Formats: sequence, structure tokens, C-alpha cells
Amino acid sequence: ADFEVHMLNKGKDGAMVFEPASLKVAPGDTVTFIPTDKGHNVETIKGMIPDGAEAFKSKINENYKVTFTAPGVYGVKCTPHPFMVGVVQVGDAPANLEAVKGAKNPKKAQERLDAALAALGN
Ligand SMILES: [Cl-]
Ligand SMILES: [Cu+2]
Repeated sequence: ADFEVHMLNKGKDGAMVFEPASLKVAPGDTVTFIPTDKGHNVETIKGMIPDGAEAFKSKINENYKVTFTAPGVYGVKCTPHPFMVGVVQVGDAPANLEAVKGAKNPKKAQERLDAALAALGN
């Protein structure tokens, strides 16, 4: 299955959001990150992807597709926008949950990450 996440200047959260900010997928599913507004990209957060996964970064304004196979959670962010974060989960029972939760990010970023994990049933 293929999923799309859009990058928007405004959400129910406030400024700068991935929509949806959380997605649970099966191994081998894909997500394409699609800027709706200009000035956004996507990249994995340092330390916040599973063993077996590779890091990634898109260019500003680029449509960017990623295939997720390694099981676990994947914290993603948008470079120019500090609060703009999201979580992709592959499978149930992710093993690197504490890598996202135990992080010490700006409050707003951390609450968005924590909310994403909780919405994923963790
Ligand atoms: Cl593009
Ligand atoms: Cu952004």
C-alpha cells in the first residue's frame, strides 16, 4: 500500500505540520511526502529510526517517496521548521519506542512526537 503525507504551513496543532503526523504501515508499504505549501522538506531525526533502516532527507519543495520495511518507529522532521515533526510506524510492538519518547526536543516538537506515538496505539 502507498500513503501520502502533505507538508502544510498550518494545522490544528498550529504552524508547520505533516498531515497526517502519524501513520502506521505494513513492511514494504510506501509514503510519499508531498509539499502543499512552499518551503518544506522531510528528513529522519537523528537516532530516531530502527536498526536496519536508512536515514533520508529531501530537498525543499521536493515530492519524496520512501519505502519502509524495517520494523519500528521513524521520527521525521522538516529542516527549516523546528516544531514540524511526525512518526511513521512499521508493524506493531516497535522496538525503538524509547528513542522517540526519551528524546529531549523543544516542548512543542516533543509533544507532537509523543502524540503521534500515542495515536499509533503505543
Ligand atoms: Cl519533486
Ligand atoms: Cu516544514
